Amino acid sequence: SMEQVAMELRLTELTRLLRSVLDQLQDKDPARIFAQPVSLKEVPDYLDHIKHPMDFATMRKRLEAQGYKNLHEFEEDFDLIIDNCMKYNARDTVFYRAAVRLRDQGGVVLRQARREVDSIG
Repeated sequence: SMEQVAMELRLTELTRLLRSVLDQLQDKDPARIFAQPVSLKEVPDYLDHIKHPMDFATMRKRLEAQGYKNLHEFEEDFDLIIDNCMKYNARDTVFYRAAVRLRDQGGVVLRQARREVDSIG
């Protein structure tokens, strides 16, 4: 149908918006602490601590599979990256501190992307 295509044009443009957002969030992690999943060879107990791991490459695979239906689902995944880190790592660590910074810097980008998605449907 013609409706299914127009929806697909929107999903595709939402995917195009979220990719820009994702690159902007990732530029706020220049140390690349959050680029890749936490290694289970190196942190073998990780899954006993963290039930839903998340990272920027895993967000990218889902993004390019047009697997984010809306901004909320995308934001949930971003928040996981931060929240997982802040639980697993103590306050006085480079890792915990890198998440606090990513969160604070991300907030601005996510504020404007909420307005852009509402604004352009």
